[PDB]
Amino acid sequence: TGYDLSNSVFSPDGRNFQVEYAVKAVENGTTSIGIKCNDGVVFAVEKLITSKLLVPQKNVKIQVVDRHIGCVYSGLIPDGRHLVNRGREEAASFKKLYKTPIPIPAFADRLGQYVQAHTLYNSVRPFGVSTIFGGVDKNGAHLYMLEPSGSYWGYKGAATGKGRQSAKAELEKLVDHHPEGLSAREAVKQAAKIIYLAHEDNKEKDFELEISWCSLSETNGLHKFVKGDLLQEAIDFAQKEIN
Amino acid sequence: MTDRYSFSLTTFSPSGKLGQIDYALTAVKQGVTSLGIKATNGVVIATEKKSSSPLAMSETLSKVSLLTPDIGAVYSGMGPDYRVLVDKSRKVAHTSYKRIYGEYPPTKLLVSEVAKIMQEATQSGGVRPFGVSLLIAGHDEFNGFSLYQVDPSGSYFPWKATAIGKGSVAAKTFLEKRWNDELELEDAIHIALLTLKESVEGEFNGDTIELAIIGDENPDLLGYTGIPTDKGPRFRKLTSQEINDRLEAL
Amino acid sequence: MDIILGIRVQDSVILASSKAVTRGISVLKDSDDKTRQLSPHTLMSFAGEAGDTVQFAEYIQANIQLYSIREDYELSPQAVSSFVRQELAKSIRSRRPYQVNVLIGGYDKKKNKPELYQIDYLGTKVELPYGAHGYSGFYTFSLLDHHYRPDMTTEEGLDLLKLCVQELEKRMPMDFKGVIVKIVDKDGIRQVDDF
Amino acid sequence: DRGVSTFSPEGRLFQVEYSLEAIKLGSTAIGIATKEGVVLGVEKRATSPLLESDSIEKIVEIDRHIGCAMSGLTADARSMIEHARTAAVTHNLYYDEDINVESLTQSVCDLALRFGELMSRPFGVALLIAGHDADDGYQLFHAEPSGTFYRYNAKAIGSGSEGAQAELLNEWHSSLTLKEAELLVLKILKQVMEEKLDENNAQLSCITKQDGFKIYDNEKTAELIKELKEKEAAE
Amino acid sequence: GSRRYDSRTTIFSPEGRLYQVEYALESISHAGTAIGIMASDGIVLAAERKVTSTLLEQDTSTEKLYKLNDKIAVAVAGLTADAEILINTARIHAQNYLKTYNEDIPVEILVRRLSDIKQGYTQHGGLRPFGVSFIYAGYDDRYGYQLYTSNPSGNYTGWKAISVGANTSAAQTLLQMDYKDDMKVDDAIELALKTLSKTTDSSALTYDRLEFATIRKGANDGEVYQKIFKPQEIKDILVKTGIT
Amino acid sequence: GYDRALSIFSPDGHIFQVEYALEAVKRGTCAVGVKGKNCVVLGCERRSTLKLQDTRITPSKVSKIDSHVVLSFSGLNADSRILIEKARVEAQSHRLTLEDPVTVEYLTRYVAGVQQRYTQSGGVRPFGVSTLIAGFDPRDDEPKLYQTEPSGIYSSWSAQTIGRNSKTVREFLEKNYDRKEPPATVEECVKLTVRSLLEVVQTGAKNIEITVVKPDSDIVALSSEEINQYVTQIEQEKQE
Amino acid sequence: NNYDGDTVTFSPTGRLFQVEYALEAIKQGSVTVGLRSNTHAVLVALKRNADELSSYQKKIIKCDEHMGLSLAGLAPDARVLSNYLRQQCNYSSLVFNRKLAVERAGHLLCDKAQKNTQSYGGRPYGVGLLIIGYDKSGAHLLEFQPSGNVTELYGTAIGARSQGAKTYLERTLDTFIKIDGNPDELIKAGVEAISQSLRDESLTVDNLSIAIVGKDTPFTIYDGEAVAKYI
Amino acid sequence: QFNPYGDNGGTILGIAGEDFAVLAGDTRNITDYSINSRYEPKVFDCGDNIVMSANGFAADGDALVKRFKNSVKWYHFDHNDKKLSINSAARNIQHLLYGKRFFPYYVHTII
Amino acid sequence: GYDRHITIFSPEGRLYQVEYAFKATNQTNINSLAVRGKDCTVVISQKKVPDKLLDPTTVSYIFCISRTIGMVVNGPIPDARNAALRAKAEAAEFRYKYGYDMPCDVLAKRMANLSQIYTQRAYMRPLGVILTFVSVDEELGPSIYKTDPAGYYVGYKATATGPKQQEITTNLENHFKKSKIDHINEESWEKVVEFAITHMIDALGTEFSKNDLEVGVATKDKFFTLSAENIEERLVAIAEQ
Ligand SMILES: [Mg+2]
Repeated sequence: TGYDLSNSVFSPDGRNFQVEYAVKAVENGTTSIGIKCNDGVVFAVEKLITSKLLVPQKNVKIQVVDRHIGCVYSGLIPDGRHLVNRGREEAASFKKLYKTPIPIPAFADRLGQYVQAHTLYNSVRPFGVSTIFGGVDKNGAHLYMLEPSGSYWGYKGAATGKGRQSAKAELEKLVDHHPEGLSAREAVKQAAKIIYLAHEDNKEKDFELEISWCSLSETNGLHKFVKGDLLQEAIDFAQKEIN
Repeated sequence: MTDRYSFSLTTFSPSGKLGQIDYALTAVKQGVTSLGIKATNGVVIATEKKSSSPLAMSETLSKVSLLTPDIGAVYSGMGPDYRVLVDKSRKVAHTSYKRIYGEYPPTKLLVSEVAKIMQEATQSGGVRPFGVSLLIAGHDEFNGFSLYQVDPSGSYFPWKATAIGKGSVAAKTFLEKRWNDELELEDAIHIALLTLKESVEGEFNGDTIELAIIGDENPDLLGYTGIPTDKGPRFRKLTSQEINDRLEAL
Repeated sequence: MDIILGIRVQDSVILASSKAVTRGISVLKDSDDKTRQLSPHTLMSFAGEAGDTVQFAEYIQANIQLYSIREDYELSPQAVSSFVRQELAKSIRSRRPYQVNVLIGGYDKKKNKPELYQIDYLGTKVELPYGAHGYSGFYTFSLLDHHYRPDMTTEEGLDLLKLCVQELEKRMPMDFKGVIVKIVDKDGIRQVDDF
Repeated sequence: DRGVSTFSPEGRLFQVEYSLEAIKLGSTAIGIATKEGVVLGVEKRATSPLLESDSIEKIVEIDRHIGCAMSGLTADARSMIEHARTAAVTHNLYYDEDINVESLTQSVCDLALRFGELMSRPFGVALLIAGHDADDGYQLFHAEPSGTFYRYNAKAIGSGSEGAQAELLNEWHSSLTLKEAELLVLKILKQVMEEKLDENNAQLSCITKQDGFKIYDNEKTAELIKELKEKEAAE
Repeated sequence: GSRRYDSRTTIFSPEGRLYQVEYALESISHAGTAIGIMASDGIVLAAERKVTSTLLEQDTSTEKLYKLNDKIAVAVAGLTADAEILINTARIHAQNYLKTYNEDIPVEILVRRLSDIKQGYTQHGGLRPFGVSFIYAGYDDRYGYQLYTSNPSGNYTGWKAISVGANTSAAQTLLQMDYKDDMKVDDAIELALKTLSKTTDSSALTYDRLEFATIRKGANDGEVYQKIFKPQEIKDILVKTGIT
Repeated sequence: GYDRALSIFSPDGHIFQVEYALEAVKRGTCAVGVKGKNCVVLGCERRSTLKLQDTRITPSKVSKIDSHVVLSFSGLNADSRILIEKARVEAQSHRLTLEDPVTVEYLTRYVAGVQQRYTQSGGVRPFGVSTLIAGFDPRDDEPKLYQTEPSGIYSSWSAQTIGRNSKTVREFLEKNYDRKEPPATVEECVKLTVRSLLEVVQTGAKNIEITVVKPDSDIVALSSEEINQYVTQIEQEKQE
Repeated sequence: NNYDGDTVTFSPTGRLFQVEYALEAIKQGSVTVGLRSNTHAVLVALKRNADELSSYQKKIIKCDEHMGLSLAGLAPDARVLSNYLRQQCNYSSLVFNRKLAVERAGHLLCDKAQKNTQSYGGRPYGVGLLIIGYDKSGAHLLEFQPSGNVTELYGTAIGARSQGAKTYLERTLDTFIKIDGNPDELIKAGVEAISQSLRDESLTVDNLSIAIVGKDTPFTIYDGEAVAKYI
Repeated sequence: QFNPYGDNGGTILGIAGEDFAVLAGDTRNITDYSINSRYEPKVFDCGDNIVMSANGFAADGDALVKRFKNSVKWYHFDHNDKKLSINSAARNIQHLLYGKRFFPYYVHTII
Repeated sequence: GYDRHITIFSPEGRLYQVEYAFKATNQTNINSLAVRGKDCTVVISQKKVPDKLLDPTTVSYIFCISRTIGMVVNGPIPDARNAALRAKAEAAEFRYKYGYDMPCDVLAKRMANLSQIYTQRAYMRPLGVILTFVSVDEELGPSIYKTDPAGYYVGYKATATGPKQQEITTNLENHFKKSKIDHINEESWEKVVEFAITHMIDALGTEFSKNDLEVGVATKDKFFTLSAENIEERLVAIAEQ
């Protein structure tokens, strides 16, 4: 034994235990999700209200990269911010050299390679976050989810955090019941419901819902936060479904 | 990141042993047998092509490698370590000699350079020693024909004939009985084939045996004519057919 | 600075160096000693660009004194001259070269022989019976070529040196304010206080 | 082994806490601040009688208006003093004025936590920095290897510190004269020292606005010791 | 991180010894014996090759005696590969000195330089020391014939006669017994071979198990000659001295 | 580069690498320094375990740093060379920039500073060496004797000893050296230095080295016979 | 246990112990309170002395005319982080002629602290910070943890016994948020909040430290007889 | 070839009274024969009761004033809000100017 | 026992971290196969999409390294993509420096050398992947070259990689023992793909739908991957005889 004391060490199984321990920090975090719709993507996250002293709507969790990509994550929040900062550098250099905004699959690999690099040495620690991200490019909508190992795939729907099992089941129903697809406005409503349903794993404290979206028709392919009436409408739809 | 292993990974133990070098020699002991014999008019180096799978094309894996036109090398131990050492040996023959003196290095000095590289992997920070022993055969104008062994420590010794790897102890005894100072190159090849048969289990033919010589200049392998002083390489790898012809007179 | 002369006789080396320091319009000093003792039996005189001369001489002095302490041994005049040459040869391909010419007068205690070395700022070294830098040789060498003998005494060397200085004082346009003369022999280095 | 910059479960840096133990083994140093000046005193503690005690230099000038006393691994103090002197002189060069005592102290304390895997370990010495400036008058600071510095009306460091500090607790008041402070340092040093206090194994110094930092002669201190003996015998 | 795997090669023990230096000296005690003897008219270097084979090409082989320049040679005891690294550095230093001063490097200055390199590996860098002990045989016009030794600590000392490698305790006692100050080279040749013959772990001392060298002013007039003995020449001197 | 912190504090506030460096000094051959009224004498022990030594060429224990200052030591011999070289370079550097040779105190302060630096720099171990530095300041006739140790602390001494069995010879010096009246002549100072080593040395043959330093760069090492005459006279007075 | 030797090692449950130990240093520190209305933001800090001869350690540091913080934990680490904030505020003013937003200042502190939690050789910061400020979006209060987590709040407290002050602010939330255009009453609420964390000792004239920033109020620190009015 | 310097004209005047001081300057900014601005302030309040003007090349002038204002700010941070005296400000400005000795601020400064 | 944590020798002369990297190679539970035709080189690999929430078009272990070279990977996707990016960069740099397309065997050697370095240098870990490079080389013709975490590489007539490599290997061995030639004697690549799929079905004993497989084909001057509908056409032809 001792194989789990140092990053980048293969165990006799062929496993990197330090990466597996980073996953535990992710599983301890709040629930975040992503839904791929007809012409875009929707992101939503659970924000635990630890105290009344928290200013509502101020501690924003979802982050924009460039102007067309949204990122949300569960686990160690600072680690997620570090990853998004790198992502913003990657996107800037891509656009600098190639002019066009970075495609989503291209952006996915940039984050992937960077996270994977933090599994190669014992002088660094793996990322304690799973990141759900995506947006709209020239080939349409793309949704990705990236793990501490550096592993990522494309998704129809994605979920991570403490209430991921509940969320996944809800996402799987939507895929089955809508083979033709889901509209952007429908996806916002559904995203609100799923976070509310996933909040049962974090039922002790009450929470605040935060939603964002990129859609070709609804936001011109730019990342925007869901605010005001459209947010309230989604909260009402969600509250109606849990009762 | 940064390489933060700036300290030695090979150190002296209380008994005065350098553990990592001893363990590297143990890896060499597990390796497939290779040998070398020096004749009056040439040198021969040989080994078994232990194919990992019959679907594998063992001709694409070269255990016997040309270092310079007059110098060749074979190994026992870890193949990948050997391959990178061959790359470094080929380059250092140019950078530290041919680009300075306009000619290829003599065998003993190229051996000295390879030895230095292997020594440094035994003292430098954050590295392990090379897990190979090399046999280097060559010719040069002023020293004539020569054969050298290089070990993981970086130590090297000249031999009349020797063997390394799996069945080296038995092979060296076999060579002691047969070797004399009047051997012609064909006699040395014959003795090499006889010696190598003892350590080989399965098939023993031109396709499973790799054999090369340092002998006469080969003007047919030079690739050009017109310069009298340039007469071609002395290193030549024997073909599958050439080996089989000498296995009938075995 | 200006005039530096050297002559190797039977048993000693004599170095003569001008006393004037001129900064353009005015003569700022008339008693300047353009020499440094490198070791008990080795003396170096110098001339060239202002500042660089003293900086180079003191740098050499420090290095030879360091060697003397480390080994408890005095380097031969030949060895010191080779060290100085290399430093100047290194300097000539630097970002800003030392613009300094030197004479090295030493008595070799092993061979019991005086030795005079002439080195210019490029690192051009020659061993000579007599030497100079700048225009000094143009006025003095014809006298030295005539009168010089290898078996001359120190007193005869000083007399031949006086004749050289007199010719310089006659035909040179610049007033170099006389010379300080120093003798290097088996007993070490001493200054002739009346010249 | 373990990192040099490692936290303990209590939230303290192991190496910093261990260096504080080295300072406890050091010879005693005492400082007392008054409205007439600040006094600095030290125990020399020679290891042998053949050691010439006037070569023991545990009180040091940083500038004309700032002095300093040390306790612990005194060799470690040399680079700290060098930095302090450089900082004091550099500020005068940049600003044509004296540097504030607090600012000088802060500059020294910035070096403290510059260790890791920069220097390989914290300093094993504590400093009493005393001085005067126009803004805050006479001041005494205690600079630790943690990077923390406290201002004090009076302070003792080294092996006899907690016994001395309790004594300083009772004796200090805001109306002390310079002469009263001198005797008080001598009295408390005499209390905590192993050997009998005299002018050769103890040293006094002060900083005043008029005369600046001054290390006392052995003849001057000898008189103050005789004055102390007589006034203690007076009741 | 990486600290976990660091052996810390440059630390004191509680007794104030350098672990790695001590262990390197233990390694050297198993190496073939090398002996140096200084006489009034020259120096002898004799050394034993380690358990050889009949198929080893002796006439082109060198593991013990190395030329540093025309005036200085070394006998090696320890890791041969480590020795060649230092030997090449010493050869360069000698040439650097010759280029700078236009005089051959004095023996001690070369010895001090190599010894300082060894010292550095014991104080900084975190690398293992060189497992090598040298005997330096040389001549210069200041001190004449000189013998020095250096070991992995970087400490060096001067000697009239000295041994390194295996059985140095036994060898040094034998040398201390028969050595005299007015001794000559031909006598020193005999002493060196007799000492090796008694201290060797082999059954008998033969030409194929030896390396031999002399530094003589037996060079025509006011100069010095180095002679690395050939296999046949070692065979002859063994017969002359009556060992075979 | 190798950055590992080798010298660190322990829970009891000790730096073991520095303390273990002192143990290397304890193992080294004995060195002693005594200052008279107009001189300083440095005595050194030579262990007689090594005969067949060539004494002409073997590194001597006392080293000139400049023409007016000397340095002796106890501990690792190889380590001492690095300190001696640095001290010699600094001595010439001082002459070059200040146009005056180093004071004995300045040279001591420099060497002690180097030793301290090697106790809180990454990737290095402390010097296993203590030094005795003696001489006379330029244009000064007052004798100077200083001591340094691995930690980097230094101080001035009327008389001092370092190395193996230094506890014994310090005992001797503490009862035999009077401060009110130091050895008035060279003879008296050398005699007291040889006497102090005879408490520890063994045979008074080639085991004792003596170096006398007088004002104005007057430094000389005594020969075997000269020292042997002191050894003879001391024991003939002792037979009583 | 086996996983607390350095900051580069996760535990089997995904915890970072060196960061948690750094968090523990804050809990040992002296109590400090932060609270705000819509016009002003206030810091209140209980200063700690070594003994009766010593001074009381300063707790509040000014970063700009419109921003500053209070500390709890390792004071030298607060000096490093506050220096960094001073520089960043300064870069914003010099390059963009723009006062640094308090929210953006929190993001910068988070990222600086994060780098010390993912690399070998370094250590986490051992201090907690309460940042107040007034920018283009009004009054703000931030809480910084050396884990990297920065949070915007109406009110909070950190240090030893900070839970008492935090509960009081949670009750008073609806009252003190409405204290607009009255600096004295907002400070009173802060002094009353920090009083819920005192035991054995009370607020004296050299014990108490108060800072305020607002609409037409530069960041100013009150110490000594300037806080006697609030005792 | 690129010329990194220019001339923006302008004239400034400082006079010290017994218990007061004035620093005056015209508000015209020019290049060659053209007027850039009829009102471009050139004399600045730098805090701590100090006024400053760096006349000549306006880019260098603005840069210097900006850096001095910054130096006043950091003097307060580093030295417990101590007032920067006029003599201390003067010595500080010398170092700001001499820092670019070999690529100078092309201005004539008065405080 | 720190000789098991970093790449230094054990007392038996073994490198345990290298051996454990070979074990990580089978973590995906996917088998791949490569064969050579007259004019082409075909590589097939199992495709498993266990989650319904996944976009199946993004799940792939076959990579287009250059126009001529394809690469299939056996091992975790992060290490796979690490190797893929590096191989692409190396191939592009080669063309820029030396003026011709990097050969398949030369790229294999280069990646094998990089892998060797990770087995000798302590700070770098081995990648837990086996890399099979395929092309139709302009000099050597159809080519299969495979690299592993030990830094070993060799050319192949055909090859197989994964948990059930032995079953596939023996099946291929038996076919080439019959035919007595080093390749599939077939004109079109379509039929060579059909051969590859058929012999994988025989060896594993499992049937495949269009979504269960992943196919890469190398011809002269291009490497390409087949779509699900192209694979379906292949499966139909296999079933109809
Ligand atoms: Mg590795």
